[PDB]
Amino acid sequence: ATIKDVAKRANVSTTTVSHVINKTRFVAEETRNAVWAAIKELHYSPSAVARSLKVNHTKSIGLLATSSEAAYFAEIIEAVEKNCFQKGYTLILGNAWNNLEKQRAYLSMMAQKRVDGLLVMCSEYPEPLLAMLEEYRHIPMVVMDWGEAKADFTDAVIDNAFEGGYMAGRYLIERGHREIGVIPGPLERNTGAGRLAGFMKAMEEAMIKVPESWIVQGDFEPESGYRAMQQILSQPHRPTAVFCGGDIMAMGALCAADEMGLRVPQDVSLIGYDNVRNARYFTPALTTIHQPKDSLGETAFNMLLDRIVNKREEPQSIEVHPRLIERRSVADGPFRDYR
Amino acid sequence: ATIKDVAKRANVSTTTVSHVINKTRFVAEETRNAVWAAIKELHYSPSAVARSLKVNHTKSIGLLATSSEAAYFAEIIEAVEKNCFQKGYTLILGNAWNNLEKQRAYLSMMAQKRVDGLLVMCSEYPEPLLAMLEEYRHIPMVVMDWGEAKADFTDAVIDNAFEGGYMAGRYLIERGHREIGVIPGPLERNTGAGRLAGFMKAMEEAMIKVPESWIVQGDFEPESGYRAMQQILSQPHRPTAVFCGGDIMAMGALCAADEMGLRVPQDVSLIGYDNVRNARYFTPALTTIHQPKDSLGETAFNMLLDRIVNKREEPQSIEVHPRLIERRSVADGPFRDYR
DNA sequence: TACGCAAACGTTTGCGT
DNA sequence: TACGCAAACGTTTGCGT
Ligand code: HPA
Ligand code: HPA
Repeated sequence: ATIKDVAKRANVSTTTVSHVINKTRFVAEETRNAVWAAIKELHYSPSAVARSLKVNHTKSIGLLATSSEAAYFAEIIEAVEKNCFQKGYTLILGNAWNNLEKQRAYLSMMAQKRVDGLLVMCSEYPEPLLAMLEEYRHIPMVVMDWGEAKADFTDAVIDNAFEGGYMAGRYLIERGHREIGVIPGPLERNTGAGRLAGFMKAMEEAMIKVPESWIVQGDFEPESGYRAMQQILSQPHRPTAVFCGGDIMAMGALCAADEMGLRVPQDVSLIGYDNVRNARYFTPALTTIHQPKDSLGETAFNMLLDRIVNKREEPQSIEVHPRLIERRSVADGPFRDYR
Repeated sequence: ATIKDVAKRANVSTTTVSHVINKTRFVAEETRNAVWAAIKELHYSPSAVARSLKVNHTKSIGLLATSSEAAYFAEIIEAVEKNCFQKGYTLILGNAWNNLEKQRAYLSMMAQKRVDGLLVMCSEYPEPLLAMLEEYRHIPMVVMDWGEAKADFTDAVIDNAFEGGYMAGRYLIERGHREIGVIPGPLERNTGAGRLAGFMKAMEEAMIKVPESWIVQGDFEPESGYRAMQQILSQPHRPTAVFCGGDIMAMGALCAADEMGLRVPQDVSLIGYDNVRNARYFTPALTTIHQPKDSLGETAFNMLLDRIVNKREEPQSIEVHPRLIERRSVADGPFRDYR
């Protein structure tokens, strides 16, 4: 039950039991064995609580997420978790659903549980949230979802969402389109506003004007893709191509088109963004901008461990890069031959 | 920094600080305030480690999962998490990927971290795993993925996967089909073998014989749905309808059909299972058996808390029930008018 | 050579007066 | 009335001899 119970069965001091258990000093074989034996019948399981109390670190990390079911998110989380495990850390998952109160709560429970570091993925960063976060500059942390380093008291991994938005637009332009519409994600997020603007730069470069009736705000959820695609194609004049800010929303856009009798890409070309695991099996196989979700995770974890173990003080930031994945949802547009 | 530092700034004993902080006894207003004030400048955050060491419970639960990205899983996890939070518990997520070693590791780290209870979702339960689990009968636990109560030392929530398999088959039969094929999930799992057998009972009842070339094993992953659908339709004689053991695999089956030029449901009818959040937005909107994922989570959490707080000793088991969701992937079969 | 003493980590709580 | 003493929870680790 307790180290004391073990030391006693083994007839050695607890100081000894602890040394064999942690190979922190040489112990006579025979001695070791005895301890192991006792450890065994006693069915001892050392208390990490006790230990952490003395050693001052819990070997545990907290993820302050937005939600965890959304494919995008879910893929990152599973990555972060992979890393913790292989480096002996334990993951504490907390979804704040973009709720300040919730954020304030989890943040606290976390601090109380004395997590060695914090991985932050809150989507939106209002001042109040930015404020609560600084109050914990003491806990080592890294934000994995900004496009620029919003603050000095944290590490940051940046996705170059603007560059990707730009890649998306260029591709459409290079395929022959000039009448393009867009369904962006929330402008309050990096993956929302960022991708959009990247996209819009390329349009401007090509002197392509995007009429406002062709821009419909989504929320990364499929229903939102569904309604937007519908509002776009449900009009007199419709674009020949659509840039959809997120794969899952795109999936929604695909379904509406089909329900309206439109053909993809024969009638409308569709390009998404994220390259979630199932994008290839959408119907038709989705052409999209890939976000390195795995590296985003691993890179974030690593910066954390650094700050952790190597007691780093300076905020760091590391970029990651998106890349176009051609599938079958895009077709040449009316101006292809003219380039 | 420490309770001691607070008691001192406040000029009261720590016994006092602790009482205000936990409202465990009456404290003079003025006294309270002082403590709060100190608590404030000191920027104190009570140590849960310390506390748990004394009180003997961590207010934290461990989820020994298989993986967390798969839509099915991801939806359950997000539910379990919702429950922990509203009941003040902290969630420790651990994916064992159906690996014994991994299982043995997480199980241990968990025990060491002294989690108040364990939510188990390992998919497959080989004796060796069944064995490791009993070694921890001491920690309160519930398995959320068996179809029958595999053991006495745990609580269990059962999904009635056989009943659902049977619902799926019946529907096809009632729609006019007699040439049906099936892509089941791994037979080593409840959601695999269970659904299949439910399905097969209905066939037998209808004297429908399922030729072996029409049964293709999947693994819940879309690629597997893709290959299987392909092997099924890639043959001389093909069924008019397909029962697909999991939505995500179904999504794969949908894509292959389209790629082979087949029409759903015009050429082939397809019925899935799970009713994952995006099934409605598949193309076409997927007809499937719904698994109450939310209730599965909440129900499991609740049984745990019970055993926890009410120190229950007896293994319990609670059933949950699936229900058919008609969408647009099924059409009447050749024998409809003949019934 | 190989191991043990005892203090400390940060809290909570029975008995007090 | 309203608060404090001090022991304990389960470990780790400096100094020993
Ligand atoms: O905020 C988001 N939510 C879901 N999917 C996403 N893909 C990019 N950003 C997001
Ligand atoms: O084991 C499974 N994996 C993924 N999805 C599933 N849906 C039912 N069972 C499963």
